[PDB]
Amino acid sequence: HMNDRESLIQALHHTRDRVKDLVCSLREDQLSVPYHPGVNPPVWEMGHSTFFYEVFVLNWLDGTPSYDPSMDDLWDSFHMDHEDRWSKTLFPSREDTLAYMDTIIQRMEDRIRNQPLTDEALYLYRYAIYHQNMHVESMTWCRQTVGYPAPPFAEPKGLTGEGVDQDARGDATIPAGRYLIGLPANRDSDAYATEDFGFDNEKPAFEVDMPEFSISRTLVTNGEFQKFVEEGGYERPEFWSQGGRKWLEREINLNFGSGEPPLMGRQTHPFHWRKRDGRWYERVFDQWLPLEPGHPVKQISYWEAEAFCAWAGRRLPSEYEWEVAALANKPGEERRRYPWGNEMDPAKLDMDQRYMGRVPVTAFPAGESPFGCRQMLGTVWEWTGNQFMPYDGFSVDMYPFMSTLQFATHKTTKGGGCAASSMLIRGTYRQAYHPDRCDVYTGFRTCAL
Ligand SMILES: N[C@@H](Cc1c[nH]c[nH+]1)C(=O)O
Ligand SMILES: [Fe+3]
Ligand code: NA
Repeated sequence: HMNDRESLIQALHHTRDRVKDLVCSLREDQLSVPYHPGVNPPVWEMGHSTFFYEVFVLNWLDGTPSYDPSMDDLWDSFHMDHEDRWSKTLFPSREDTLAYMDTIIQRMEDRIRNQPLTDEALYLYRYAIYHQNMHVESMTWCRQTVGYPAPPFAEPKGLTGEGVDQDARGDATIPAGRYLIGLPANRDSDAYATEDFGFDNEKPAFEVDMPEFSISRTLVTNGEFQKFVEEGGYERPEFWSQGGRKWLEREINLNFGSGEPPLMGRQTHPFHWRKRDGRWYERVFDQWLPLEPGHPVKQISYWEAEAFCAWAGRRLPSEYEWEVAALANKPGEERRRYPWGNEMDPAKLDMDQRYMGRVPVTAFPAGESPFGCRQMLGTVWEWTGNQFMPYDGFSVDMYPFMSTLQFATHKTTKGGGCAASSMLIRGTYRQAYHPDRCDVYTGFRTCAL
């Protein structure tokens, strides 16, 4: 699991190598990426994700000073502003920043090893490693947005071998009743650092009288979404909401990521789609691969999903509806953090930056939920209808900006993404994304009206 020095130390090394492979694989000319509201300079993410260790572990527990105190405000995500991260005068070189990382990674490992494994240190150990892995995803989707080559550790072609399409397709009517949502608060549990670990957005736990509903056991596929495109949905202003219709009227460079000159216009299909000689294609980092039909529709907005749900007479689930259909945890019963149980097998889901969402929607049957819903935890951040809002009883974490900057404006997505790492995923997990975003690995399944 994640209660072992070994597991932590292995996770720390896996993460550092992920970051290292992400930044060294780039050419010096590529380290300064094209500006985009959702991307960040990769060397900065390496430094920033390393500073978190110094702040919320090394200095937090031992008072250890910073490696270079001069950068203690330039690595901070709250203090530093997005546009000023593309400086090349304020920030050290990829070579010097790599040393900074490797030094702090060693300091981290040394403390994990040569200092007591208090529940406090464990909670902080995991929080920090996870935060770096949250940036492994950011750096990975930066490459997709700016059109850089795929990360070395990735297999973006996807599960081509297990290309399949079982009869699992269908909605699962879920039994009504009282279900348990979320994780216990850290003060109310002596396992806050172990079996009850979660971020502030997942706490405090609560119960819900849930009416029965039917949710598709399968994610919406490229082919299913194709019909909505072919039927002119993006031009039918009826299936789109007020914000959806405003999002439809945006004028954006539809050629961002493509090495082709800027082309300003309105979106008529998923941003990363393009029809070539009648065949639908999809940009996969530096290549335009054919859009396989049984693969999930990915990198689409909440409005694109909203419109599809209306055009299909279906609905988006709520995040509570989602969690009960994923873990089916009921108050007083034994609970599970994963739809398959409480032990994590990286093989039961498309995560850890590998198949990159190009998996048959009806794959990973071992990660099936109690209700038969497949590929819930992972593949693509599934849009929900609820707005990211604090659970009643919210308490900020030691990192108080984990959720407080993304309330109301953002929508709750659940599950996990091809670019997100498996050590941090949980059914209770909540990831906020702005509903206008098409740069993140988002998808959706549909409920029944
Ligand atoms: N809530 C923050 C958490 C985070 C910090 N760094 C990366 N991610 C976010 O989703 O962006
Ligand atoms: Fe961060
Ligand atoms: Na998912």
